[PDB]
Amino acid sequence: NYHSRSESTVENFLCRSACVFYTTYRNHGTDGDNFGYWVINTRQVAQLRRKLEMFTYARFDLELTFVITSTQEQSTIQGQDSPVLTHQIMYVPPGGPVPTKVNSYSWQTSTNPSVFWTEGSAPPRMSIPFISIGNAYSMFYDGWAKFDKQGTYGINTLNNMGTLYMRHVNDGSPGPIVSTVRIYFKPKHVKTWVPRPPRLCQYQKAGNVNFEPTGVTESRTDITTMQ
Amino acid sequence: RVRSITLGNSTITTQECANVVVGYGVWPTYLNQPTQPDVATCRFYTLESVMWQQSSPGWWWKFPDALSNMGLFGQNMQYHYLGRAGYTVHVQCNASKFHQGCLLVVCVPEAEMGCATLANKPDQKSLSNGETANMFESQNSTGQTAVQANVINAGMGVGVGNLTIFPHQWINLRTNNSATIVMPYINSVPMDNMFRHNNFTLMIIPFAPLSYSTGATTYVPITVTVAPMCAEYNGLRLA
Amino acid sequence: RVRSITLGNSTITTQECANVVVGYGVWPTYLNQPTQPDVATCRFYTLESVMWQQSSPGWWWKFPDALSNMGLFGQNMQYHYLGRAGYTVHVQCNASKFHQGCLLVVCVPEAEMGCATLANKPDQKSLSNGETANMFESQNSTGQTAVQANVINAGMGVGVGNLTIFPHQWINLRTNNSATIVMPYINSVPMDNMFRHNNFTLMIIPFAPLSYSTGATTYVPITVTVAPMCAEYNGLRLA
Amino acid sequence: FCGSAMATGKFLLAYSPPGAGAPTTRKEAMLGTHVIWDVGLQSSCVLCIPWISQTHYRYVVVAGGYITCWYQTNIVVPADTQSDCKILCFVSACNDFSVRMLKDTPFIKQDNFYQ
Repeated sequence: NYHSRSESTVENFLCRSACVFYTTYRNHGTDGDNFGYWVINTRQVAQLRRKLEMFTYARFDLELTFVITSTQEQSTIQGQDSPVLTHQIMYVPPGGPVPTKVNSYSWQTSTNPSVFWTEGSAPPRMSIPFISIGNAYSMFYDGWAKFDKQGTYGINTLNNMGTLYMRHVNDGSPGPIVSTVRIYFKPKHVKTWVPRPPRLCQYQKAGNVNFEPTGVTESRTDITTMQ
Repeated sequence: RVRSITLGNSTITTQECANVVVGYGVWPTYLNQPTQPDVATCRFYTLESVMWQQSSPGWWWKFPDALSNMGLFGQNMQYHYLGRAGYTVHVQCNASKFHQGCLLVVCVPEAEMGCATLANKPDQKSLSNGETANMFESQNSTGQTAVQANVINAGMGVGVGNLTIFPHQWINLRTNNSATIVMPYINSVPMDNMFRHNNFTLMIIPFAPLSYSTGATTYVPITVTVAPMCAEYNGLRLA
Repeated sequence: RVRSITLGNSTITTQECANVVVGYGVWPTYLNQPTQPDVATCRFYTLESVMWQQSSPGWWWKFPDALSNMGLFGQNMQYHYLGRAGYTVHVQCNASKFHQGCLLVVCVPEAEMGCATLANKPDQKSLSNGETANMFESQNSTGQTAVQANVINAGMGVGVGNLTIFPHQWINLRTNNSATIVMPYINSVPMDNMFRHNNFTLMIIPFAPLSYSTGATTYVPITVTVAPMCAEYNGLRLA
Repeated sequence: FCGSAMATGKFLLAYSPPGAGAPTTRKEAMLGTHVIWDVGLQSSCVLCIPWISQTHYRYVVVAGGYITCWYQTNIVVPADTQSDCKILCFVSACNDFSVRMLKDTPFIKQDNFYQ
């Protein structure tokens, strides 16, 4: 017989849709900083980072779902009557042009994937393939990007998965509107190699493995005690 | 009985009843510019022995850096741009029947180690001294660019007791005295710059402290002998 | 037509109608401690060209000393105690149809050269400068430890016109421009210390002086390219 | 090895080919031809020195090579002993050994007849 190990599998263990980032962007602003952005990383949410770092090399597709909700703000503008709000979620592949302004040329997205979503419909969804000149993402890198520089330890350009950019296509009304994107992340077709011990010490930095040393477990009163 | 093994102009001695741990069940092979092999590098490089004492924490070696100055294969790391090799690590331990202690001999692929200072990166010297072993400490390490080499976290922010997930061997002096681990080439790319990437490190952590009867030798020599296997490199052809 | 020859990572250009003089009718082979071969040394080592002028006497190279600093095979001369190799010497000559001159390209086995001072021995520098050619003189040489490098006696106390007894080639610019000589290993012992014994020397002696039309290039480059063949060495095994 | 049965330890029996020069450190010995002679595993080590010369025969009189032994590990014993261990060396010829030109040995000498 034997009990089923179906949901213990790496696919079921890791292919779980979780929120990894949320940002708010305005509809009007002083500068062009009316856009949200997120460099796609797996080392910013502790639960997902621990689950992925239980293995050494992984290879998966990124399924991203965006939950965009808009809120009208304060007051002092009357007769708002805003039409429906359209959002653009532009994905910038590795090595692609990166916007610095809400109306940058990169938003014209000649080759950057972009999804335009009107509010009230189902949340937008896009899937990023395995994008790496290497053969697998490496959660751990015991080496230097440049051996000359000490600060390049553990950094390799093979784990860069691109950047997501979010903005308002139309303002709708002359009054303030702030939208939250709430990106939901879900690996698909996951293959993992070289399993590793779970991270014991709490994480400190996203780009580091540094740790304050911690006890192996919780203490008890006596070696023969039971409670 | 006694098994004699000869690679190149090097000969070592091994017991017939010696258990060999083969990596992840994978025997090193070639990737079958055309890659160029070097069988002359397939030698036994016996590192300087480390003295195991009653109060000795573990050691580690990072082997691309460890064999970086070991004659051949060191000249090849310096010479070729791309390189690939599997390794046979054989850890011996010379002790009498009046000596105690247990050792965890584990080879850790991609042992990215943290720093004593959180907002800092360990420097090249702290991570790997080359053929000289780097020692753990029983307490927290202090240093601007030093590795956090506390034994309990194995320098990696994990539990040292959980290190058995990696290809390991237990050296119980009352049972064993040697550890043979055959590590294949493990990487996310077919071949990598060897001078700037330690593919795995060897950790020899005494889980049970060394002990001995009165009059017996205080220290126990631990000898690490490494034999590169199926080493192949970039290749320089066409112009 | 044009024949392209590639050994290792070196490629040279040769005419299809190029005559090859094979030593004494013997093609280099191995001697079929076990001798160790090195096929990586089988490369084209192109020496620096020598400018052939209207008033230029000959040159010579002693090839164990000539290739002593040519990367590989030079490291092998420095490394191995005993060594053996045959050589393919290819002497090119770049000239137009308005240039004149004839060259004797001869490889002389055991060219023990005399000294300018009778009660003296030539020093190492005078006998062979390595990859740099040593030049003959049209008159007697003066020096306490200098080679008697007068052209007529070829440095050996013989007639320079009789040098054709050795494996030679004639480069008549109106007929030829290249000389290929395949010299086997010639010695009285199966294998010898290469760092202290020049098995043969290459002499390039212009028997007819270079001449050229007005406006033509005054000098004619002479290029020597050497390919060691069937090189094998001592071997380090057993202990 | 003429030490105790409970004694354990390792040695580097390194051989240097002629012209190389004797090694000065443990690392140089290990990087050449060597064996790890483990005392605990075996109390004897037979090392066959090869024939490396440019001629078929060489002169008996005055290169040849070097044998050097190195402390890979210290000798480990039940920690109660006082005196030190010893190593005995043996030399022999192999089946391919030959001698050519008979002469007078340089060892025995007489001024005249003994009687």
